[PDB]
Amino acid sequence: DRLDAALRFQQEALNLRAQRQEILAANIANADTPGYQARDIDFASELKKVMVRGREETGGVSSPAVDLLYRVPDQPSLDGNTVDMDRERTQFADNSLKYQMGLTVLGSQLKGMMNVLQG
Amino acid sequence: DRLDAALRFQQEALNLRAQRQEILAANIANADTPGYQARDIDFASELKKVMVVDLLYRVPDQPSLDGNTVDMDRERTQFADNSLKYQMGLTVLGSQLKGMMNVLQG
Amino acid sequence: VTSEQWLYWLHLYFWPLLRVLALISTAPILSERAIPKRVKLGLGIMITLVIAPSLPANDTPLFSIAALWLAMQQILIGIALGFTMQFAFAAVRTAGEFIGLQMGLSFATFVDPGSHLNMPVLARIMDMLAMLLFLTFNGHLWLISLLVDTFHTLPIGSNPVNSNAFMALARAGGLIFLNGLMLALPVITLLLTLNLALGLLNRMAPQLSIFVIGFPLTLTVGIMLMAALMPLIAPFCEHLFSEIFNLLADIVS
Amino acid sequence: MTPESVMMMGTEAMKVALALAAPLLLVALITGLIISILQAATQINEMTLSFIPKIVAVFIAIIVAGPWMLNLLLDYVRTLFSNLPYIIG
Amino acid sequence: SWSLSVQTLVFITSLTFLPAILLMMTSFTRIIIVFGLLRNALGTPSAPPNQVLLGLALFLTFFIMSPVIDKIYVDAYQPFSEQKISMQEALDKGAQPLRAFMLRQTREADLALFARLANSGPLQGPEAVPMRILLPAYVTSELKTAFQIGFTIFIPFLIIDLVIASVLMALGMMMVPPATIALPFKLMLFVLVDGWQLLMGSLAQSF
Amino acid sequence: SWSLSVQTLVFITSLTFLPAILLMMTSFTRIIIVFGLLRNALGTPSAPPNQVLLGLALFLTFFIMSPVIDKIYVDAYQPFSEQKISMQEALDKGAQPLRAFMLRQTREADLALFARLANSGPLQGPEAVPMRILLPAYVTSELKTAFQIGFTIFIPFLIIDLVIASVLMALGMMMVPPATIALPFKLMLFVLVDGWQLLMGSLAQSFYS
Amino acid sequence: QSWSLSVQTLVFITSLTFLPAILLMMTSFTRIIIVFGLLRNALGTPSAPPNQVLLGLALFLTFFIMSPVIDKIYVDAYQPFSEQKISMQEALDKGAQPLRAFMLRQTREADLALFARLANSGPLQGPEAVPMRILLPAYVTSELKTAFQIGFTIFIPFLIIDLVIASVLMALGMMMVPPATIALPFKLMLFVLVDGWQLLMGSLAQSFY
Amino acid sequence: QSWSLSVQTLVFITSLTFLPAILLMMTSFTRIIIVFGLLRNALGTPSAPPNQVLLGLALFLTFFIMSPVIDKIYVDAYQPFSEQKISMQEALDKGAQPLRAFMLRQTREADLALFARLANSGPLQGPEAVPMRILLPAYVTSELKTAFQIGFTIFIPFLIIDLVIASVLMALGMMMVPPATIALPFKLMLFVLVDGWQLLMGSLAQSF
Amino acid sequence: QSWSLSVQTLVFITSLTFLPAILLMMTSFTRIIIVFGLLRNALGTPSAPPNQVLLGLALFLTFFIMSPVIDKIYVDAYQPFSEQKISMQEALDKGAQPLRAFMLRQTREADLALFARLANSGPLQGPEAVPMRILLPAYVTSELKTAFQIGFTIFIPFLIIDLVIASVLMALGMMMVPPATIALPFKLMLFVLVDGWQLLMGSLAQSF
Amino acid sequence: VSFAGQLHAALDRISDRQAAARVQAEKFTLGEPGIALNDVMADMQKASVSMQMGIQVRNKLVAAYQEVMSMQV
Amino acid sequence: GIALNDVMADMQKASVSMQMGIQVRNKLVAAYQEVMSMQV
Amino acid sequence: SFAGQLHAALDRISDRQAAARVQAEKFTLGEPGIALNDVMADMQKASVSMQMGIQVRNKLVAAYQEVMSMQV
Amino acid sequence: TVSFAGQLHAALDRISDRQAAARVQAEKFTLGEPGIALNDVMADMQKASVSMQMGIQVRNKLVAAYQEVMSMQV
Amino acid sequence: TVSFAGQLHAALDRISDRQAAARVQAEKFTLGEPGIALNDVMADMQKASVSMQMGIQVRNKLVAAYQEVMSMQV
Amino acid sequence: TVSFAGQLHAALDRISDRQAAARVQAEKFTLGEPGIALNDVMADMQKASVSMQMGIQVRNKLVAAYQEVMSMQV
Repeated sequence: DRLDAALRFQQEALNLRAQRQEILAANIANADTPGYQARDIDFASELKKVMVRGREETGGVSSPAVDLLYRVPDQPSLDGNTVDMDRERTQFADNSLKYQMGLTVLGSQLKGMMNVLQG
Repeated sequence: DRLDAALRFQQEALNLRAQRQEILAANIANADTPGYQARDIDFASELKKVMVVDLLYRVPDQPSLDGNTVDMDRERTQFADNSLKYQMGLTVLGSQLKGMMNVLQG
Repeated sequence: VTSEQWLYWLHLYFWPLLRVLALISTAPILSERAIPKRVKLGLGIMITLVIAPSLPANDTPLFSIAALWLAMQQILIGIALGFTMQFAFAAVRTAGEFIGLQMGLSFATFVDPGSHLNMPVLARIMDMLAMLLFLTFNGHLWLISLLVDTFHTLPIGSNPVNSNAFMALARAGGLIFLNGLMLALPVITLLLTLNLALGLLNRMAPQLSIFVIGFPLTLTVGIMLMAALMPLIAPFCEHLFSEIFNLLADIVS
Repeated sequence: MTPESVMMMGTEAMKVALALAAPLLLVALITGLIISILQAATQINEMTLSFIPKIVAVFIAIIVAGPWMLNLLLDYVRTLFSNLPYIIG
Repeated sequence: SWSLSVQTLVFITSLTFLPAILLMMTSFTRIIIVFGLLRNALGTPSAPPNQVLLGLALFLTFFIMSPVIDKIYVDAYQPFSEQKISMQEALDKGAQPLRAFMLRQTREADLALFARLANSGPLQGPEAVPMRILLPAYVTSELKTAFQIGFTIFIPFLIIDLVIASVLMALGMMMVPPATIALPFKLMLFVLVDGWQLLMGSLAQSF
Repeated sequence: SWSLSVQTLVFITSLTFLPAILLMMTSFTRIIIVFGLLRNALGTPSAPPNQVLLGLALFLTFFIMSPVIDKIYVDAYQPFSEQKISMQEALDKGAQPLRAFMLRQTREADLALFARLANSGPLQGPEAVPMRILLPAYVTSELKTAFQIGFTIFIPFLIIDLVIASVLMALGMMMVPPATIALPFKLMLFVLVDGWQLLMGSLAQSFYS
Repeated sequence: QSWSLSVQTLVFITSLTFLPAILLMMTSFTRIIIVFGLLRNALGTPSAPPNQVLLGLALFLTFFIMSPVIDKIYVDAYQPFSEQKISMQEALDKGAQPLRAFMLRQTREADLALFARLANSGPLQGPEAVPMRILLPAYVTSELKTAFQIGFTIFIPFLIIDLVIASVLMALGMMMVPPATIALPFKLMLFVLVDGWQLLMGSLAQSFY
Repeated sequence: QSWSLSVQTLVFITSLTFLPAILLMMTSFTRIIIVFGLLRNALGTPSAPPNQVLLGLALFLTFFIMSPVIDKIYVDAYQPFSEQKISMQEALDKGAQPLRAFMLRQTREADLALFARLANSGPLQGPEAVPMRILLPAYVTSELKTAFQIGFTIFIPFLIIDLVIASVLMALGMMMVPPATIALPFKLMLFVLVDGWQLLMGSLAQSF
Repeated sequence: QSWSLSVQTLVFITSLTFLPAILLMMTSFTRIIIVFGLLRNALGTPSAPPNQVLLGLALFLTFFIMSPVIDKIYVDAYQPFSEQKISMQEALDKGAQPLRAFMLRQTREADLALFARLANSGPLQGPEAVPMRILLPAYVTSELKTAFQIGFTIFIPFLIIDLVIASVLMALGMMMVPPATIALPFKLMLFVLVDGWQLLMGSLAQSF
Repeated sequence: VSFAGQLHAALDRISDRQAAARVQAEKFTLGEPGIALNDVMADMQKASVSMQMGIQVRNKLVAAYQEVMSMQV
Repeated sequence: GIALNDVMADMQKASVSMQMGIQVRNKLVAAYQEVMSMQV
Repeated sequence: SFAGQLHAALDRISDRQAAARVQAEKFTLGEPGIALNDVMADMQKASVSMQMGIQVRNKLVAAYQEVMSMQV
Repeated sequence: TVSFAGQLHAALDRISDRQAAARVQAEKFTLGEPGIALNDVMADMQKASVSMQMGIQVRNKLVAAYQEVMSMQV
Repeated sequence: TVSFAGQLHAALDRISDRQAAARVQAEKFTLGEPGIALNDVMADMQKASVSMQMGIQVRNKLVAAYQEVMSMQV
Repeated sequence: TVSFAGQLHAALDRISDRQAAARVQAEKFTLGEPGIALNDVMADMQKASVSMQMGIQVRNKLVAAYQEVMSMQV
């Protein structure tokens, strides 16, 4: 209980990082599909929501209970998709580094605990 | 050895790709020899034979006057394809060896 | 897929392992230092592997004071079982040491109590004879079976506990003495008579007796007496084991 | 294996111990009794002169009967170790 | 509330001092010394094994601490779950029954000596005695109590030994050692009166 | 069959449990306990520097388990090495001779107890006993046999001390320690009656009987 | 001039290993436990209070005795260390002085002179200039001698009791009665009625002053 | 035919793990250490010389006793192997010979016969047919028996002193004294006036 | 010829590993430790001075006794090495000489002869050329013999005290009064009055 | 059904995935129609990830077993 | 299905909890053996 | 006294850990003014302090066990 | 009649002949002898490396098991 | 009269001096001092690390020797 | 006449000569002395490292074995 609660914030943040990267990869894959609005999630609000109330799924075809918001387009396009590649690749790299940061923090905490349980 | 049986297929494919690469480059080099026939091997049949070489003449497309049947475009495409497949075989064999290694490392 | 929920398996395999290993480290013959530690650990692990899947798994986290209370409960149960079993061998050792002390085997204790000079060799003889008898009567299998059975009576989950029950185990401390006398009452009595006889010899011409004629005679008489008395311990051995076992069954619940 | 066998081997063991210890103890007892009755006859009483001949007598006892004890005990141990794998349970 | 890893470190560190807690804080020393003296009384220093005496003292200690354990459970074990009180404050609240017990079992002279050994002048009240002054005083009081109980146990066995020796001397025997004769009579007296159960009852009454 | 990477992984992992196989499935356990008990008996708790006893026990176990190892090699290791039997079947084929040795020596009472503790159905013949029942039954039988052997071993070395103490007490030397006198005599006995050849042969017969 | 943080941490953790050595050879502990080791012999019960009880009681008594020295070390040396006004080298130099004075006041001059002569040291102007290599073993020697003096003096009343009881037993013709078992309860009486433990600890604490 | 250098390095560095086992089971270390432990037990004090001193002294004695065998191995195996004149396996086979002779010279016949019986050996023939896996346990058993034979007769003079002192003390009348307490200084006196250490080393060396 | 720096530090750490063996078998630690143990046994107090106290006392006494040898090693061997004047090999060779001389001063010629004859060493002219492998075991044996001599001699006054108290008790008829209980306080008094600790340490130092 | 059964199932699944990827790669190298290089490369990637997962599980499991066998009894 | 993120996190916890249980039991067993190795 | 100093040291170490954890938590939410290098440096400093505490505990426990194992 | 020493010798031989075969193939390819291909040289070298890693890991496991068995007390 | 405490103090002072010199040079280089080069800073830091590691290892060996000697039974 | 200390000294000296030779070769190459090739310099440096690591492993095994032999209870 105590150990589960202490490691729950970073674990949930890392899971939300994984889901956000899945969404960003879906946006990158559909970058040339005509009529596809780019989707993204508000990381902070959804992270607080998942902590107060546990993770939930729409079904389980299954998917998370996250709110898929639409990204504001930069410039218009005749085909009708709002996937701007610069934004997609910047968010992808930023999410990558933040996921690596979460892995580093969680691994440091778990070693910081094995060190104690080490006699 | 069991280690040979796992890596036999990729090693034989890599060696066959190298041999066919040499044959295609020989076809390119002898493009100007009058009376030279363009030779090639059937990769799949020879791979069966080695896993379980004979040179086959290429069917000419255009009739030249000096008897040379080497076509530039066909063999250039085949040469590029063989280079790509040699790289793919190297990648697959390296991945298998690296997996066998990380199984042991510890 | 590829779940392999680890916490469920850990909580299912941990507490039965704690109780089995707590019994192992204290139960006679299974707790003797001659066994390598890894053999004992493996026996506990295998017994838990056999038993645990049938039991209802607990879900209390290992990182809680409830886990500490559970561990204390398992340790208490195991050590109580092992010690209640050990009481019988304590009684046999007491009877043997007293027969040996009436032999005059270690006279230095009467003059220097606890002076690093004591050899209860008869106590050791009858202790190892009692261990052999316990091995013959398959008492250890019973111990393992009762360790398993105390679950149905007292499940892993934290349950409330009683009091005078502990006294019972402590009051079992009387048996070691009581039954001990029951093993020494015949032979010592005749030895007593022999000593009385020696007294009659000392009522004659003063000195010139005892410490010169009494010791060898009483030593030989004790030797042959209790050599003849050896066949007697086995019914008393079974009586002791039955007493310990049904006291355990009555009080553990 | 049977408890009868266990008690039989224990009894035989301790009778072997009795046979090993009986000559020395009996010799010491006889020497002590003889010295005591001589003291009573002569009206002499010191608790130390009975301790002197006892040591000499008991030490001579090993001279005379020592080989017999050593041969008996070795035979007992040899037979016990040889019959060990047939009384296993 | 401080860090979980620090809590784990402190908990495992405090687990090491468990023999110290058993000996210095509980009554285990008293029962163990009483058992040792009683064994010395009967004339047989190896009749019950040291292991058995230690385990019997452990069971007696567990029973006689059961009220204090219950008070700890009420004041510390339960509210730590409901989180009305927790952490070091709850630890101190749970340790409070141990003080009360150790104040009950400690003499005033030992506490006075250990206070004047620490220059603690303004120690006026009796429920605010620090642990540093309370612990060794409690141990010394336990030693004195155990020695007194051991002497009380010694009295009847000494009487029996003296009586046996006197009858041997009066009957004319001057060489027979009285210990050999008196040992079985000591045992038959100990068993017949059922010495063990009354001894444990008195120890429980002795608090 | 498994991929070669999986086979190598399984082989390397299974190489870890060798001490467990030696201790819980082999003759080593009742080949040691006897040595420890005998060392406790002679009064020299160090004497044969352990390592010496461990090496002797290892050689004895190797000499004793030879037919079982031979049967495993001829039935399981040889077909597996010749690519006739898969890796996941060589283990099953080789676990049978070891299981049979584990039975030839495992008592009944233990088998009945551990058949009852698992809530398993009736076992009309020994061919229905799984390894989950035979393992701890064999372990308990080996422990009991080792302790029986050691406890009948202990008797003469205590007999000698008894007679030594009695002889010392006959002459009134009540303040002479008997252990110091008895230790050279116990060593003399263990020298005379081929202390080790008889014990070695008795243990080896105790396995093959 | 200050040491680096890594070197300071290394030195601190290395010096943490010498805690039992410092406690035995520099504090009061050596005089206390030794006396206890003799007191349990005087009472006739080698078992006595358990070993751990006596060790912990000695530890608490030692802490109470060295409370002034510990306070002086905390004030003069460690407080500037925590408040950053001193280095580790200067703290080590300054904090030892009160402990050196405490060791010197209980050090016999003869032992100190012996260890000087044995180290071939030059003329020491005054107590303040005595090296620690000379003060440590001399303090340990004087500590042992003082502990033996206290123990022998303690051995007196129990000897009185044993002699009186033996004389009473022999004057009545009860020659065959071992007086140790009879006199043990009276030794316990003497230790109980006079409050032996509290008196002894008070005497030890006053002796160190 | 020769092994590759990588294989040679692997085998060489793996074989160093059996160095304590070789020293204990195969050399003279076992007998000397057992005799030394028995002598402390016989001195009346169980730990007078620390285990470290006895272990180092036994190591030096073992080296001095085995120096001729080491020289023979160096001449036969180490030197021609290091000069790259023989292979590793053949060097090991050649170097096993003097050690085999040393082990045989101190091996009881009954031990070898028993361990050949347990190893199914049938027509053995020349003393030069005993395999290493049969010779080694027989050598260990013979060494244990010989060490016990030496120890139980090392015990004799101290038992003589103990019995003489106890008999004199009790016959004189003082039967309440502990004889061992008075006897220990006399055991030390006997050990130092005989030159017990020097003579014991001489006897242990001559035993081979 | 000078070892490279990495080899030098490898040698230094490997030599630091062997420190307890050097302390026990090359210095005066062993003799002092044996005498202290025998003295503790002689007073009838088997555990009065804790082992750590006696070990620390023996270590300090050994340091004081070996201070001249350490000073000679520093001045002659270590100081030039620390100033890069000489290499590690020659520094070690120069540092061996004072320690050997000290060990030769405290060895017995008979033990040296025994170990020389056992090791089949050729005739050695004078004490100048004696190998360390020969000198070390001989020095250890001589130290053991000397320590036993000192302990046996020390055992005498306590034996006198025990005998006189036992005789005084026996002449009074007190047949069942053990003399150890009366002798222990008087042993403590005797050792205190003669200033036993400092006198014995001074005697041990003077014998070196 | 049991822990050993679950481990055997995991090993069989991982080996089956690796063999499927290898067989598809050999089929592509053979020249048979319909097999795309994209699928071959992605399946090899997935097989490598699964192998690494199995290796990590084995490493931990061995570490836990070593920890338990160090437990004092 | 369950992803590596959850599998690895629960795997690590379980390892941590098992190590904690082992260490606490070792402390308890050491304390018990120290108590029983006493001398009364 | 000594227990007070130990309590103060433990409190300082736990305050280190709590500050590092809170800073990392705030940075995870995207709060401005907290930089990654500061977070990593604080995490490493907290780890170093905790390791120092563990080592001190180990030395103290070993010293206590060695002291309590003496033969009076 | 199985032999563990014989089995270890056979395994060490297998590794050593694999390494020697790869080395000789590299020898001939460096010397310029026709018929030897560079990819075959590299593949054989990597196979020898894998075999030696096999041997090293088995050595580690065997040494650890032996040390843990021999560190036990009877 | 050579004392071991003096030698240990000298070694600790040398390690501390090397570490302090490396730290000071790195601090000066960070502050933009002209006459200091990066390669020298890194090499000095590595040398200080090597010296401190040597000190740690010597301390470990000394502590092991002391704990072995003080664990005797005299 | 075989002395193990002599063989240890010989091996240690041989390692030292290899290291010194590699160091001097690198020294000379840096000073631009004609006749020295970079590939041979690196090869000899790696051989020196291999020899030193072999010495380290041998020392580790010997020290471990000595500590296991020297800690037995006699």
